[PDB]
Amino acid sequence: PYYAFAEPFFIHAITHLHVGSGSSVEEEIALPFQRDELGYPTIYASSLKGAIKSFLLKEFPDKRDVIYKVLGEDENPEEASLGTFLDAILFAIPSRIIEIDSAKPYVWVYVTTYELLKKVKLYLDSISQLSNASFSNLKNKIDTILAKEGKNITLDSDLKSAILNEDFYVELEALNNKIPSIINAGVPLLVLEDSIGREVINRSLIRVRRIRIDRDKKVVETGGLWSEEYVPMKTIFFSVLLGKESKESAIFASCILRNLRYVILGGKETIGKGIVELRWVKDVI
Amino acid sequence: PYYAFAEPFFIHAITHLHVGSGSSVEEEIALPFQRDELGYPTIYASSLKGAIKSFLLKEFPDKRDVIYKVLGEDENPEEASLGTFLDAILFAIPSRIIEIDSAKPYVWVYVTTYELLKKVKLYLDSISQLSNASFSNLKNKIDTILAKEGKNITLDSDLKSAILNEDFYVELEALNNKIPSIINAGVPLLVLEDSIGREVINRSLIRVRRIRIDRDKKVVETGGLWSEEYVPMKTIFFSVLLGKESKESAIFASCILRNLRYVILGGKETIGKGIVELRWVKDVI
Amino acid sequence: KRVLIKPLEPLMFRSQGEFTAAQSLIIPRPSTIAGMLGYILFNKSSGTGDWLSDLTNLLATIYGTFIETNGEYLFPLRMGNHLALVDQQHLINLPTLLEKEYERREKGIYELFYDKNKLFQIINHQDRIGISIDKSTRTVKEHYLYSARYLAFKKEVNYVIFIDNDAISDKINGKIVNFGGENRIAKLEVDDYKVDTSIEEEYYLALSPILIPDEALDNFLDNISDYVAMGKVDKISLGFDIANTKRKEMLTAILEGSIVKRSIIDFIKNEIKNDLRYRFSKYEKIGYNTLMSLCKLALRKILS
Amino acid sequence: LYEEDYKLALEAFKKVFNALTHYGAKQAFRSRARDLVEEIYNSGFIPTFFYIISKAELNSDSLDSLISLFSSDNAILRGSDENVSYSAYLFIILYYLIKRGIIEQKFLIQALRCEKTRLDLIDKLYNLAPIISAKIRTYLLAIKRLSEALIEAR
Amino acid sequence: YEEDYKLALEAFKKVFNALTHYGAKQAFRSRARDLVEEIYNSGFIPTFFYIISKAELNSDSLDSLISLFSSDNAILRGSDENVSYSAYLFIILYYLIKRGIIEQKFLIQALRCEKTRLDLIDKLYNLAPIISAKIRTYLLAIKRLSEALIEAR
Amino acid sequence: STQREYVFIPITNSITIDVKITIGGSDHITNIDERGIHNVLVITGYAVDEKNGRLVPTLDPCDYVKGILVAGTPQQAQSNDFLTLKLPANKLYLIRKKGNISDDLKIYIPYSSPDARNSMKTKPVSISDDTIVNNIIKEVFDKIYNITQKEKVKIEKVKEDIKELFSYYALEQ
Amino acid sequence: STQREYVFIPITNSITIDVKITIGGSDHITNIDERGIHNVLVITGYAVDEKNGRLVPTLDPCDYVKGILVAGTPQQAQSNDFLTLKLPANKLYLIRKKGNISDDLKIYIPYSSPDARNSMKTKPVSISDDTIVNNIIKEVFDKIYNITQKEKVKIEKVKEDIKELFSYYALEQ
Amino acid sequence: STQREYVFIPITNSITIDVKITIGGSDHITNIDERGIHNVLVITGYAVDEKNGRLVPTLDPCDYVKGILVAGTPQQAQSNDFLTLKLPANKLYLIRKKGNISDDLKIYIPYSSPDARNSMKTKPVSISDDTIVNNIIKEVFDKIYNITQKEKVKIEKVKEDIKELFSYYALEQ
Repeated sequence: PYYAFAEPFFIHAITHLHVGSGSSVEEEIALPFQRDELGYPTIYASSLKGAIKSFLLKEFPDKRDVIYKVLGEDENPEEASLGTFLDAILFAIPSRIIEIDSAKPYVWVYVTTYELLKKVKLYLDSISQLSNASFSNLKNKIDTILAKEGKNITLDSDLKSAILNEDFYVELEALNNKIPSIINAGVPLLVLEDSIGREVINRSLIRVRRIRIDRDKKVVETGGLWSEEYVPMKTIFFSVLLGKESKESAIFASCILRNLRYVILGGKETIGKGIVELRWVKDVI
Repeated sequence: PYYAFAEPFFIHAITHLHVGSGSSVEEEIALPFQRDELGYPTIYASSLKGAIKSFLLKEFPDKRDVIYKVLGEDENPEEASLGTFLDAILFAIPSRIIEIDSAKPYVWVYVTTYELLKKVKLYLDSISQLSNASFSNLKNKIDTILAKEGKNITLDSDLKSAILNEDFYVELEALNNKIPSIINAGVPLLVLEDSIGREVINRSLIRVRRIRIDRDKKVVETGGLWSEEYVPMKTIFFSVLLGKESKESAIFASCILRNLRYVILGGKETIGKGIVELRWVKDVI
Repeated sequence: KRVLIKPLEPLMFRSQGEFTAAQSLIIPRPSTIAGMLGYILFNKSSGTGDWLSDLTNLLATIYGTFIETNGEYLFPLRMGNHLALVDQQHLINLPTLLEKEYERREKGIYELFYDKNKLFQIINHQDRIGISIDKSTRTVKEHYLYSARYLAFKKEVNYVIFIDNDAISDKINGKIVNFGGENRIAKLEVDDYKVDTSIEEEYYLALSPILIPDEALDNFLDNISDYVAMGKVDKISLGFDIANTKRKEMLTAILEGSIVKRSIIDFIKNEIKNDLRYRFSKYEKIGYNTLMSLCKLALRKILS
Repeated sequence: LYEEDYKLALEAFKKVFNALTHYGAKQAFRSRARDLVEEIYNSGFIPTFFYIISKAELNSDSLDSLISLFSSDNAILRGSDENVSYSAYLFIILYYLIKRGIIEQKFLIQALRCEKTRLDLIDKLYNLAPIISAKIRTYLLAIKRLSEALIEAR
Repeated sequence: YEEDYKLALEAFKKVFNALTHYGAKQAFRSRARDLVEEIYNSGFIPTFFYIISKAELNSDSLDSLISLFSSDNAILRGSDENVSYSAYLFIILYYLIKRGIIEQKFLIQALRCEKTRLDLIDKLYNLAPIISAKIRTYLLAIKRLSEALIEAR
Repeated sequence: STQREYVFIPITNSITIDVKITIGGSDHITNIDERGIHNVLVITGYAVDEKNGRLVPTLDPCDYVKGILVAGTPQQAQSNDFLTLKLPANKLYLIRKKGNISDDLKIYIPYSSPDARNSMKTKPVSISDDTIVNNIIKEVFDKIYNITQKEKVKIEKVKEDIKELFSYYALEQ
Repeated sequence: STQREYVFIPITNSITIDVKITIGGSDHITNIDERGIHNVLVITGYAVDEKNGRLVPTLDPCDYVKGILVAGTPQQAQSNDFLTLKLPANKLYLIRKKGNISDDLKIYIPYSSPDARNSMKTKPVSISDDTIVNNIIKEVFDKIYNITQKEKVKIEKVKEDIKELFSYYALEQ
Repeated sequence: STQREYVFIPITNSITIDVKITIGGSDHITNIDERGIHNVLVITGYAVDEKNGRLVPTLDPCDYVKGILVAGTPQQAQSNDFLTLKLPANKLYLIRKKGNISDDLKIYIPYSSPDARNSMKTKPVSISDDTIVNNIIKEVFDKIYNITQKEKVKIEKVKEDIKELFSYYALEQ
């Protein structure tokens, strides 16, 4: 095992979260969210690591040496970190839904695409070889889902038809109902074909105009107008925390990670963005 | 001959990759990727050798003598390495695609140029007459492709038109024959003319800004701003391992490389960069 | 007969010390080609402290190196600190241009070395920096940061040599060899090719470094115009011997790509006693004193 | 690559900048240039194009002024600064489509003259919307920067 | 990709050809600018009732309206206001036949028999929550086309 | 239990008499489906005896023999001279894997006395003269694979692999 | 010099013969490239007057006429009322462009003075009446493109388009 | 025995008709193999004499003109003006040499009288004006190479090859 411990976790957004990768060449008015290689939102593991590390260094002020061993020193480093974060893969995003007719309707649903689940499969397969970990349960669920890659499906529900984000009609096929839930909320999960999924997900993002106002005269200050992109509340990302054997990794994994529940990612935290719940796949599944 | 056998393999990026090079202010990117000679991303043979050597020394701490004498002993330099890697050549980089009135609506495709395929065919020709390394079908596909040089070519014959990386409109045509897929991925491969291909590929790279934040006041530290280039997930590099006849090479190639699938390449592994899958072209195709 | 050395990847032919990056030569010296060929043909029984004796025994007369880009043939040409690759169609009028008039001289030669120069269309200089990491800290091991300027190829390039013996030209075909410096790779391929020999022209092109016997150094130098019309004269090391793990020698040489006058031949023929005559005959056997005619592709050794 | 687009944008801006004779129309077009590219790349090209033509007051006189701009360089746009600025921006987009072989110039000039073929123009533009939006961003941003640089802030 | 704009294009094509007198076109333009905001505020069913009340569904105009679904040579006759409300009604019904909300055979068999338009209104009342969400962009495109192409008084 | 025997692939033909039951169970790892061969085991450190080719155990890691693993009892006239060993299906050097195996399985190997009255100087031996594979296919690949010529019609591609995917080291003794 | 002739495509029976060239050479701009008709010419402001059908000119841009352009010289009963003229193959409003242009041309068009005893009441006429395309297949697409049935096995393709790729304003009176 | 003949290729328009035996046999020296024009003879001491273009023989080796070699004799109205010759394919040196020549062939070069009226104001000319390549390819590059448009299709490359390779020297008048 190249890695002592391997814990995948989910990144349920409690509030809207805004991770940066700031203005592009063209849209100098926008502050966009961090994007994946194939266009979906993502959280770079550098942002994950920085935020979680800054959080741990205050929440556990007495285990600071364990944290500096596993997540790297920062005063004068004399060796590499023993811990790695993978980039957060978008796992499921909430979308407003208008269900035609079925059992008592929902007003929102979780939307995912086959490409996202394929990236989750890649993460899980790669770390099941670099570790003694084996997530055969999550992997079996994801492969049962990826078996039906052509058709837009829905999990443990029928719905047979829907309008997503009040712009996209989808026809849904109930998979088999034998596959139990994954992110076990009450809401269903739609696995969309990626062409329509890209549009649905892009609509489920949040673009917000913001301004700055003169204090004395309550008028917009010259230039104070811009746009920002938020990931909505309830959005679920997927990542893995990996560690090499240290006896500080055992402490980190059995003490720090078992008591790490809410952290604060990304920016604009003073306007309430960034609160996040971690879920540690090894127990939520 | 003193290079008796050759092992062609593929390098699939599981996560983003950053094999760094000389950081300097001439490229609007503080930490650029290793450029080949045509501006394409490449992995130097020394980086491959060192990374795979470290990985093998960690994973098989008993075969350490075989590994030392095939990939070059460090503490006793008196004997050349029986094994040698060629520079990894970019074989295909993923690109975001917008279909235009086509049959199979894809969201991303693999993009190549004719320069890259010429270099791949060079590597393949130079090792095909080793009496075990045969792989005729692969270079036959490459030659059928190279005949059509000059035209933006698609392998899976359904696109006829597309917009690549949201910015480049190209028209595609089939290959007058199905040309069975090079890789077994269910994603079409696009061999582009070199002038437009360089633009599509250079746009397929990830350019990230990174910062250093003071732990106390969540302000950015003075001077902690820089940019890095990554090579996206799903990116494919092509390289060859050449081995001399000695018998430790035989046992190396027997049970060191058969149990070698995932490996860490490049730097920034604590940010989860560098997880790579090695596909040997002696079993797949 | 003819051997094409096709580099599979950027190459490194380290020259003039290591002390930003260490620079690579354009055309590898004949010692490198001879050493690669001897590495192929080696047998671990003929060892002797004379590296070039055991090397002359392993092969036959090798004729100097030039460039085959895409059917075209490029040849080195230097004016003094100015290397270039030109196609022979621009070497024809060169002697005429040599003692041509002054402003015409500079017009022609600087049009040759700049616009007719096909070097940069062919060659890129690729700096590569490597480091070493200690296997327990995972941070750069101290003092291990090296750099080297490799020789990358924009288009497919071959190095062309001609070997006389045809027996080795069977167990040289299709060999993958460790050509050059830091563990780089090239493929050899052998083909029957027709090349004239030993034409009696006035101006030859040094395809390889013409060595100087260190006895006529003062003689050859104090009247230099009598032998080289244009090119460079430099003290070069002869490389590194694999058997004894040392540098080889240092000799003044006429760097490849120089324009030599016919007189030089007789000069070299008059300043060698039997001992160093045999020595430099060996040197020429492994490929140092190769001349080509500005007329056409016709080679000849100076002594042999 | 889209580097000729800066030359194209310079000349198209010179056209519409001389065509708008009222300075208030210049400032209106400035606001259009700064709003409509944002909206094109946030809502899509087709919604924003419908919005532009609804605001352009495409009557035969204005359309003739447009065509004269396509040809004369002495033409002049009239009609209610809001409308004239939306029509100037319509001309910006159409001028790009003409000078880049996306739309045949004769078919366009036919569309701006007859009436049955205006819907044909809109339908063709509809089928070319992904291509147009992909290809015109550099040009439209150049237009935006030119309008911010040359027309005084109101 | 916004195909409701293409649907609006073809529907607007049909009704822009079926209105001979220019006053009818200008009346349709006023209808288009008003009724979309009305269906936003008031819902689909009240606006639909208002529309069919001001449309004068006689078998004559009903037949011209049915023929519009096929001919592209049909004409809408009546007063300018009447034909404008009938044109907007055809717009809505065209959107409903497309997008498969209502089978075309049912729609035609209802527009023929007076004892079946009531069943039509009943089905539309049952489906109104879906229609209200679906048709917003289509009607906004209709309005944009109207104020772009038809001149005003 | 589930049991297999390893049958060699030489350019000599004494091979078809090495098994009794064709299928036995319902699990054959070495299966061919429209691309080429799969799950062929490659033993190392053994040397063939082509005159009744039986893999003599040598010590040279460079020496290897590539053959297929098939379920069946070996000749029912063996288990006194064959090499019988059960191994947990994960430490087995097999190339061109397609699917995971049953985590443990018993293997029968053609064997012999080393014959230490003749210097075992092996020799790299290919399979050429495609007539010499032409016959053994209709000899071995029909009594082991009925599925060929009822699912395999591109037999040329089951030629273009045994042409070079099957080599070994022989002893010419 | 190379010169072309424009054969208007109306509904009525003016399309029997107007030519002195049937094939002559090989260069026609209109082609049938397995997908319908390419390089179709459009004249604007003109209207067919199918009574002795030859394009009557108007000054209304909505008035137009579509037709296919071929090389020849018309029936040699003309030069009295035809507007032969030289265009550099680019100034002509050509639709459905597949090939390129020769950069210089000179065409002949069936012209007629507008006989100004009538108000030119032009109205659109769409090609329909499936038994009329059945004869347009022969009267022009064989007396010119007898290429019909030579490589066009999908005639029922190139009838869908003519049913919609042509239309014209006619005096209708 | 075989005879060949030199065709000089300047941008000059003095090429109209000089050759009648264009193929004559079946083999001609120069060729084009999908990577440019092969066997382009350089000749030194000669230059173009633009007035009804031919090759003045001057006495400067700096002066050189490139051309092609084709089978036959030109028009049999000359050899009072041309410098017909025979060489063993060894003293003429071309580029792109592919096959060993037949060790002896004849040559027909257009020769010009010296006729020193004024000094020969020699100038260098590199091929420009793509239109001249486009009319000379129809002129000669096809009348000799009937192979063209049959075997060779990379036409823009044999345009790309002469504009920067093919050069000659001139007299300014």
